[PDB]
Parts: sequence; structure tokens; C-alpha cells
Amino acid sequence: GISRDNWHKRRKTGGKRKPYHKKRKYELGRPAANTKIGPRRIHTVRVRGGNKKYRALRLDVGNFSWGSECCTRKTRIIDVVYNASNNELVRTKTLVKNCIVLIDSTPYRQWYESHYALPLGRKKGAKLTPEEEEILNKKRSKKIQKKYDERKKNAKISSLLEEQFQQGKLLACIASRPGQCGRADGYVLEGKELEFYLRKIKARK
Amino acid sequence: MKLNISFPATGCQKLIEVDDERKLRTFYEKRMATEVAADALGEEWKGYVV
Amino acid sequence: ARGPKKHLKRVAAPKHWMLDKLTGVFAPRPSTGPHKLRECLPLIIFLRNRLKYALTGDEVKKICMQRFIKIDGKVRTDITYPAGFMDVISIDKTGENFRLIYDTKGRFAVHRITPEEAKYKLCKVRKIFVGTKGIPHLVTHDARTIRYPDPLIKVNDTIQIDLETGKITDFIKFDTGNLCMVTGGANLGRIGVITNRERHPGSFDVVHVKDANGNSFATRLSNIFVIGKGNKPWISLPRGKGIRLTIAEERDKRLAAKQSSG
Amino acid sequence: ADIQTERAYQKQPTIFQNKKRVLLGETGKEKLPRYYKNIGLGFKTPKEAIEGTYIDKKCPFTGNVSIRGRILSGVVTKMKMQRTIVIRRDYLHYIRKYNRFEKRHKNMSVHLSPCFRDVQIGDIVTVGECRPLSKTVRFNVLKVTKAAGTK
RNA sequence: AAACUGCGAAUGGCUCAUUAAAUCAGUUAUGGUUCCUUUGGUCGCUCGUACUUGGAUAACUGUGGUAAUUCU
RNA sequence: UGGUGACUCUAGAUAACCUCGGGCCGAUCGCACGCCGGCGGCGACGACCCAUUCGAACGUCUGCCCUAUCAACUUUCGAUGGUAGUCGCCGUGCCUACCAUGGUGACCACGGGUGACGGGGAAUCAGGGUUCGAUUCCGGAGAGGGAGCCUGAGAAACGGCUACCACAUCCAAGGAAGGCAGCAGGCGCGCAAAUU
RNA sequence: CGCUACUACCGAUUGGAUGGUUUAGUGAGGCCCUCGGAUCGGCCCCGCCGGGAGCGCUGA
Repeated sequence: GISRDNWHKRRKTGGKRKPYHKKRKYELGRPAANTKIGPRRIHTVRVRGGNKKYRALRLDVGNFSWGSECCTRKTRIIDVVYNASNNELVRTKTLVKNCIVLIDSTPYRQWYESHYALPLGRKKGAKLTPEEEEILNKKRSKKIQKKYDERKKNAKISSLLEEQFQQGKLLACIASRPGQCGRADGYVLEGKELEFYLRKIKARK
Repeated sequence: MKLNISFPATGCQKLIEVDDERKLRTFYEKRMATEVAADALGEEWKGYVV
Repeated sequence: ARGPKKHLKRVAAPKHWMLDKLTGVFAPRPSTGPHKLRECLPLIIFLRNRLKYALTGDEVKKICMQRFIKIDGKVRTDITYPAGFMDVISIDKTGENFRLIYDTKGRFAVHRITPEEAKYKLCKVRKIFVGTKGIPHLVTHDARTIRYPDPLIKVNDTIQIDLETGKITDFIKFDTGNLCMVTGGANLGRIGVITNRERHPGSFDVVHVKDANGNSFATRLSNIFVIGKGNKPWISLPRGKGIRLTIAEERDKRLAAKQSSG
Repeated sequence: ADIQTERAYQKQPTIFQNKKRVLLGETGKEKLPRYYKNIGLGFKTPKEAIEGTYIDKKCPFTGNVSIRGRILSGVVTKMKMQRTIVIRRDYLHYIRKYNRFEKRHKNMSVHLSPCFRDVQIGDIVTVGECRPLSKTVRFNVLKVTKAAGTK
């Protein structure tokens, strides 16, 4: 029976407002969708006009975009690490819009290696499992190898992104409203936005 | 307590007025959609599962 | 209050229907359709109050369910179907075609047209928009969606529509010097040549129209409907040619006609 | 100054700022394009909005508001809110029985963009009507004209 | 006839208790939204048993319970 | 591509996603005629999307009676604004978290009173005005008082449901059933208003 | 000053009725969420030749 009406509020002058009508159906509100990280659970809501809203109650997968490389991937949502609105929303690990999440980087790592030899970090270490060295070296005709060689020119990943890829988790921002559309979609944090949010997360501790 | 007993195979039905508590003892504390051997209702009822 | 209303009081009806005040409490509530509630002539008003083929609404229903009436070439059995400006009403049984047109008093006159002119109509395009993989669509004043219009056709232009196929035959641009009629406001029903359109960005444009008798008036841009290229209308006009008379001139004409007639 | 004075990163949603960089194209700073639009009705975009760094989603020129409806005017009387100012619209109301007028006024809370520096009490502001921006704000300052006494 | 399905039942009618920039009136806006119905349009634009698929349930028949209901 | 005064519009391209409570891409129905293992003309109904037909909901501007024996009010429990979000059909302190200390007022705020629903309008009126407007048209509100919902495009619906409060009906005392400010008609109230 | 009547205030006693605001609890009922899983289904193992049994899995 919660309501979003303006007539229960005080006036700009500050005086009380006496209601002339009781609560209307079109003025209703609904309980918040405190979308938690977990196996996909989405409840549909019949809304005004006969349309539907997708109240996502549990999500562990989101379509996040690496915008510098124009690479949108479906990824596992691992953690919630920063919320600008409420710090309770990070303790409870609630997925809302503009909340900062830790997502997986493995599909971004696959697209990373498909444009082979993005910035060299630790690639000469005591590691190299079989069956994926082909995606890095391969037997390529001279034209395709030259194409990869010229792709090497645009192999520039920010140092912070490199540390995140080493950690296996990318910082990302959820640009969707999980409690309204049923998806937790967003974009990988990079640039001054990434620096700002890293500073904020560090200063929270 | 009366018993409205039906036989689906011939689609027949009959109402039996049962007054003795001993016969109905086997029905008490049993929920709906439960199989019970209704041999306590008489000799002709022996072997019937309702 | 809750949901749409379904009735229309007799006195709250549009005044151009020329309904009575003692013939019931209710007026025919026009159905939803191509034209607005207050800018339409319901089929019952046309077939009963104007043409007098029916004395009651039941007789209008009897006439309409025999499929004798066609609006824009399509048989309509809804006796409250909203018929509005430029609509062609054809009765093949009695073999007559009318075009719903405005009189200088702002009322839908009973304007008979030839079978050859009943094959088409004029529509003011209300919007043009590119949609659905790049196809230009054009919406008209009668809610007729036409795909692939001529790229020259813009908003406020007039298009001649062939009623059988619903496709554009020709078009008149909205421009100074073009004949037009007024479809709303005080000057409703008047016909004249556009002389000047003065633009008000963020507000309503005002168009000035000069009569064929020299009289000049103004309307809002939404109330203009281009009728012909230059001063020749593309459609037949009522007994009056869009020239609104003053009350003195109308009184003199009436007196002279009665003197010379009986 | 530093526009990141909030708990969330402040940015124009239209502008994509972390495009892939180039070492030779680096000249000390990454460079940032500015999103601005011209509101209609012949109002010029201030040089501040085009070449500023402030983030204000309710700015008519760099935000997400549209100017539609009434264009009004008033004199600035309060500047004690964040990006909002209280202007006073004065008028005369006609009382017919006495064939006379009475001075009336009302105060409008209007959004003021950071693109308008050096706005003072008593300055005249042309404001444009937009969607509800807050509980009481429905107008956005489009132009500022200085008071004659300013020096 | 019934019964299932579909639509309507949110209109109309009554009353004036509440309600003091509230309702309301004129004026504008939705470039900040929803829209059954009518009308016009879209409706092989998916590139991997169809010569027609499945299970129910009403109505109906039959057995009933309650003092009592448009109960079942 | 197209458009507006103005889009973060329309259209286009790319990389993905595509809700078990899953989005469309007809397993529907009547009439009439035909020439080798095939076609087909009129309709009815239904589904998606667009177009606002009909609205609804929210905003803008200006206008409302008496009262100061009501002069300061609002701000803890949002009061004014900012940022992020939640919710909603959407804009919005609508709500939440954080932040700022704002916002209204003798141009009468705030409070109180009203045998105050508002207006079109009515009576009176030389001119100006005074009083009335429950009442058939438009808009609002309510269905004994509150509150919460289902269904649905649309209701916080009451000749729908669910409670409590008041009143009240039948009962075999276990239970069941209510809502005339609809049309008539009773009671009551009154100076005061008609046919079951 | 007497002195029948009439209207109005302040009141010890809060003597009785009708109302509306509020602290503190308590709180029906619906809605939402997290559980629950009566019961009903098919998929799992067989005959008869037409050619009624399990928190095994799954859906309501």
C-alpha cells in the first residue's frame, strides 16, 4: 500500500496539505528488488497498461562491455565492491544500477588473446598449459600473420587493467536497473573512472 | 458417518450408512488421496482397496 | 473517472451537429476512428438529421446493416462511425456520393459529388517519419499510414488519395498563393488563398488567408488545409464557395431571394 | 576545479572518455570532448558551457533537460542553494471593483548552471520551463542580464 | 435451453461529506508517460504430425453433505 | 535517411544480451465456384509493433471566502536544494543513503473558521456593485467510517473481494450473510420535498 | 436599598454525555520476499500383445 503521491508531502511554504482523495491505484509503489548475487531468479511484475517488469531477485550473470576494445561479453558477476548511494548496499551485496562490481575476466581474456600479444606482462613465466598456445602462435599464412603483426600496433592495455586481468576479476559498473529489466548489464571500468573508483574503494577501507 | 462409495470401472455409486465405530477405525487419521484396505466394512468388502 | 467515458450528453455535443435540446438527454457518442470527437459527423446524424432517410436511430441501424453506406469506399455498419473532413460517403443503392465538407458557418454541409469525384479524396499529412529499416511513412489527418511517399511531400502538405488503393496520386505543397480551407476556429469553413505564414518558434504558427472576395482573415497553422494549387480547388465546393457573408449581406440576400422566389 | 566532489563518478553520459589511447597522440593530457547543445528560441550557448569542465545533468546546454513552454523572467533574490537560485517575479493584479492594482509577487526556485558565473542578487534572469527537476524546481536559467548597479 | 469461452460490468445514475493554490477556470507541456476499442499500416524480412499435436474440464449422467446462501 | 525552436529524436552500423514468473513471426471460423499428384475470391476472429482516436496521469502561468483574540512557520519522523540509486507508467524528496542549510512570510506566510465541492451560471442591478450557485452541463470527491487488494486497457471499484470500527439480518448456536449519497418505497429528522 | 423575572461571564468538584489530535505499546488483513511441498503430472523397470509401486530426474 506504499504510495508515490506528492500530496502527502508538505508545501514549499512548509504548511500541511489536507488530502481531498484517498490513495489511487496509479500512485502505487512496490517493494524494492534487492537483487542479490546468486543463481538466476527473476519474478515478473504486471504493471500499468498490462505490460511487464522483470523483478530480478538473484543474478550471477551480466552482459558487460569492454568499451575501449568494443568487446561486449556475457560474464559472471563475482562481487559488489562499491556503492555510491548506501554502504549497506555493499555489505548486503545488492545489485543496483551504478553499483560497482567485480566481474570475471576470462571471456575478455579470450578476446584478449584472440588479438594475440596484447601488452606483455608475465608471459615468460613457468606456465603454459597445452591446448591454448595455438591461439597465441598458430600456423598462419603470411597475410594473416601480417594482419596480426599490424594488430600488434594497437596492443595497449592500461596498467590498472593489466593488474585486474592478472587478478582474474575486472572492475565494472552496472548500467542496467536489475529490479526493473531483470538484467545486470554494464561496462568495464577503465580510465579516470577506474582511477576514481579504485581510490574510493581503497579509501573505504 | 455415511460413506459415498464409487466404482469408476462401471461408474456406479452408493451411499452406505455405517454406524459402528470399529469399521471406521481404519479410516481415522488418514488424509485424502490415501489407499486404504476397506476390509473392515464387512465380508463382501474383503480384498477391496479404496 | 475510472476508465473511458461512453456517453455524450445532448447539450455537450458539438454544436455543428445542430441537434435539438428536447429530443432526448443523449447525443450519439461518436466511435473512436479517423477523426476527433468534436470534428466529426457520426453516421446517424448524417443519415437521419441531414439526409432524413431515417426518422429514428433504429432506422439508421436498419439502413447501415444492409451495407448500403460506404465511407471512403469501405462499407461501415457502425451508425456512430466518426466521419469527418474530406470523407466520401457513397450510397450505391440510391446512387449518390457526398463529400463531408465544411460550410462557412462551420457545419458539415450536404455536398453532393459526382461518381468520378468519389474515387479520391484530399488528406493533409500530419507527420512524416523514417522508420522500419529506412522506409518513409506519412500519417494524414484521417490516420491513414502511407509508406514510400514522394520525398518532396512534407508536413502541412495535401495529398490526393485514390480511395480504392489508398495511394498518393498527386500532392499540393503548403505555400503562399495556394487555395486552402479553414478546419478549425472562428474562420472554420472559409476558403481562400494563403498570403503569409508568420512563424512562432516554440508556439503556434499563424497563417493569413485572403478570400476570393478580397476579405482577409487569420488562423493557426493546424487549422489550414490546402485545397488546390493556386486558386483552383482540386475538389468541388459547396453552394457557397467558402466566402463567408456578413449578417447584413446574408439578410439582404435572403430577402432578395424570397422576393424573387415567392 | 576538481569536478569529482561526490561519491559517484561525475561524467556526461553522451561522451565516451576512455577510448583507446595512442602514445604519440598523448600530449600531457588525454583530452576530453565536451557535450553541449543549443537550446532553441534563439538562446546562445555560453562560452562557459562549451569550454567548461563542470558536470550538471540539469544544465540546459550540457544536461538532459528540454526547454518547452513558458519563457519567464525575474530578479535574483537568493543564491544560497546548490545550483538553484530563488528569483522574485513581481506583477500588478487588477481589482475591478476599485479599478486599481495591487503589487503581488511570487518566488520561483530555478536551476542555475555553473556555466553562468558572476550572477548577483538583483540580476535579471530569463528562465525556461522544463520538466520537474526537483520538488519545486520547474524552470532553468537560460540567460543572465546584469543589474545596472553592478561594478 | 444449459455450460465453457469472449466482451462489458471502471459508462450511466445518485450525493455534496471531505476539500482554501487544494478542487476548479482559462493557458500551456509531456522533447517526462500509459492507452481496451475504432481507423490506417506492419504482419514468408528467424537461414537450424504440419493434410492439424497434447492433457484436461464444464455442460450432461449419477452419488451426496449442511438448519441455512447465487455453498459445493 | 528524415525531423524539431531545441534530442541523448527517427533511421543506420558494430559487439553482445535476450528473463523457467520465456516476445511476435495465425494448429481458429462461415459463403461460393474449377480445367491435368497443385492453386485461388470474399469475409469473421485472433496476435506483435507503429500511428495519441478515446482518454487518463502529471507539470507551467494567473485567479479563491472570513479571520492577527493566528506573526513568524518548516526542518528529530523530508523541511529547500545537490549526487547516486530504489520504486513508479514516467518527470519529481515519491522514497532511501550521503551532503549542503536551506525554503515561505505584513505583497499576510503558518494556523484557525466556513449552514465552503469549484465553474458555466442565478437573483438583483442607472453606473459601480451586493448576494446566491446542494441542484439536470463540465471538472472533482465518495459510496456507513477507515485501510488493503484481485481482475483488468482502465478501479485502490464497493449493485467486486479482504479485514477492523459502528450498526444490523438468519441460525437447529455449529455457522452464514450485509451496505438505497441508484429507481420507487418505509423509518427518523425536521418549517421543509411526490408512485413500492 | 428592597425586588418577581432575563441574558451572559470566573468557578471550587473534572458531576456527567458527544467529538476530534497524540506518546507508549499492541496490532487484523492484503501485498512482497525467504522457505515449505499436501497433492497432481509426465520422464525412469517389467508383463499382457493394439504394435497399481520410489524425494532416481523433472514440471506445476
